[PDB]
Amino acid sequence: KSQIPRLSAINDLHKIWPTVEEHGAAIIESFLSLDIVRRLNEEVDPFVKIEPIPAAKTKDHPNHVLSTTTRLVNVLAPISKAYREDVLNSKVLHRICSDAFHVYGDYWVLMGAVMELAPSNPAQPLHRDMRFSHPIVEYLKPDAPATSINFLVALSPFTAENGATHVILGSHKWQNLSNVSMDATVRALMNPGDALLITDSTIHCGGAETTGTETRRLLTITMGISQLTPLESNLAVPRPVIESLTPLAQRLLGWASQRSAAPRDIGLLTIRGNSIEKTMNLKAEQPL
Amino acid sequence: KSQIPRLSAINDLHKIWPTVEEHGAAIIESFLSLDIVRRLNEEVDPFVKIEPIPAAKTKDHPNHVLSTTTRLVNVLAPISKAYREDVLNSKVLHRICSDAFHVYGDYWVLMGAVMELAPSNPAQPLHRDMRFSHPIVEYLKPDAPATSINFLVALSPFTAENGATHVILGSHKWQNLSNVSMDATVRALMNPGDALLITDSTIHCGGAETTGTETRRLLTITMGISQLTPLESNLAVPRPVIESLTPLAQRLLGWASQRSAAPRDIGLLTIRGNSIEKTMNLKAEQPL
Ligand SMILES: COc1ccc(/C=C2/C(=O)Nc3ccccc3C(=O)N2C)cc1
Ligand SMILES: COc1ccc(/C=C2/C(=O)Nc3ccccc3C(=O)N2C)cc1
Ligand SMILES: [Br-]
Ligand SMILES: [Br-]
Ligand SMILES: [Br-]
Ligand SMILES: [Br-]
Ligand SMILES: [K+]
Ligand SMILES: [K+]
Ligand code: NI
Ligand code: NI
Repeated sequence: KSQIPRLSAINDLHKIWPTVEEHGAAIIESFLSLDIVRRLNEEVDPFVKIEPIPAAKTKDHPNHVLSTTTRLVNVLAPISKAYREDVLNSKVLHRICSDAFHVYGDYWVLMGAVMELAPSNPAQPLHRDMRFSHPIVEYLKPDAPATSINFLVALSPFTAENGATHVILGSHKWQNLSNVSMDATVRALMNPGDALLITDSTIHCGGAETTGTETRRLLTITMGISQLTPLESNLAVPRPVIESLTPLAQRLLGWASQRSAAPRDIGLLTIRGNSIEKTMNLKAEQPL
Repeated sequence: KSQIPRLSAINDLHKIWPTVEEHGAAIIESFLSLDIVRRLNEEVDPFVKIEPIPAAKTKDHPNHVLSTTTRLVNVLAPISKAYREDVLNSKVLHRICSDAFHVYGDYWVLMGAVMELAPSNPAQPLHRDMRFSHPIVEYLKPDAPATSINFLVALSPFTAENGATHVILGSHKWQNLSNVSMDATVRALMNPGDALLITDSTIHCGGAETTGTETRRLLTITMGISQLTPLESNLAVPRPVIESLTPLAQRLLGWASQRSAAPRDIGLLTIRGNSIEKTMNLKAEQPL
């Protein structure tokens, strides 16, 4: 059976989205440089260690889906300089998203999260993303263009034995889900910095960690149209850190108004005909 | 032909949404009391007078759709005590919205706006709302439950001669739009405080002002699922005014996390498993 298409971020940039549109998945080799991976890991390290279980009884919005040993850290902008500067302004990411979401309009981050999977983590059941947060997406027409996509960026090696992601190629076009089986999957073997790109309709799952020793880490960036509400909020991110960002990064974090692709678009998150950034006089690229 | 169903807010509360679901429109008599209408008008009065044309070249997000003589004022919470307290906590509104959006989950305000139509304002073309801001909604399946609804509340008399709203009953179920004609419409004749409730699929239009003397005013409250992005932002609303609101009102204005109806919902606008209100220690019902 056919393996997941592997593409260069440097040379095959224009081919990435068309490949995902056709096959439902693609591996972007060296999506992030090893330098960026190093700084990202270093910066988020302590936050994953202090992170409680997904469904901790202390939590207001517990995640009852993730395995108890998994640790997920989101709202990365205040944590990571590498995230807020390098990945939020990624030329590759923005070309792909604009290719993907041009029919709808502006896009933003629905969630940027670092996930660390513990040794012996079981495989996730095969699934499509967004079904625990956006019931609306299930009511979209079969041939509706994807309203969100997910960059699954390896922050440590993804191998068959340590639970590399499974995908079913072509499953993003499936309506009948009777052929859903692990038999139909292929793996996303990836070095740190490589990214598996899927859509919200791609049937997939995290793999089983079978060594009992290896800890697998990833950065999952769900990019979606600005008409859909993010899973995470940046409302509590201090103004100085927000004002250190680029205007593009500010928009991605919901600290700007947004536009649809409607010919006479009237906009989203506006204030009496004016933008958030104009109204609040929000500065950009201010060193903190 | 059949007139728009008229229902009591006091006695027919449970009948309102089922009526709209069947017919695409209903008039809620005395949705707001004359007291509330009086205070709302008094409070927004100066803001509509200073409001520039919809597509003013000074604006960041000009509205090129509205007639040039129309004035629209949104982000009403900081303007109006009556809006932020009485209408945002309306028992009738919240019963209707929970009836309407239970399949999806939480709902919030997509836009609360006062609109003043000038004398001799032409009729709007027949349309469905949301097509200039949320292209996504057009891609929803025909029988998908409505993801937004619009309360068109009369703040002055709605008459046939001064441009009362037109609706086509049953048009919310239409797929073929060849029978779209003013021939098929009925009017929403309303006293101040009455509300015309429609869905995002109800074909309708503002009527022609034919007297050349009367100024018509309305409060349009588009309520929609929390999975859809609002047309307006409350990000710049001062913290003291936000903290004077009820928790329910805070949620409606995007100053709280939100929940979907998914059995193991993971939430919207959360912060590492905790809500906005918990994280920021947001107070409620603090007199200012
Ligand atoms: C144990 O098996 C699983 C675990 C997760 C999902 C799916 C999701 C999801 O739809 N959204 C995302 C997106 C990024 C990161 C996490 C999540 C997440 O939390 N869940 C629940 C399915 C099955
Ligand atoms: C001149 O004819 C028109 C004027 C408006 C619309 C429709 C909308 C709309 O879809 N959303 C709303 C919702 C509330 C209040 C205003 C608006 C609005 O601004 N437009 C553009 C159509 C036709
Ligand atoms: Br997991
Ligand atoms: Br994974
Ligand atoms: Br108008
Ligand atoms: Br109207
Ligand atoms: K699942
Ligand atoms: K129109
Ligand atoms: Ni997944
Ligand atoms: Ni309308």
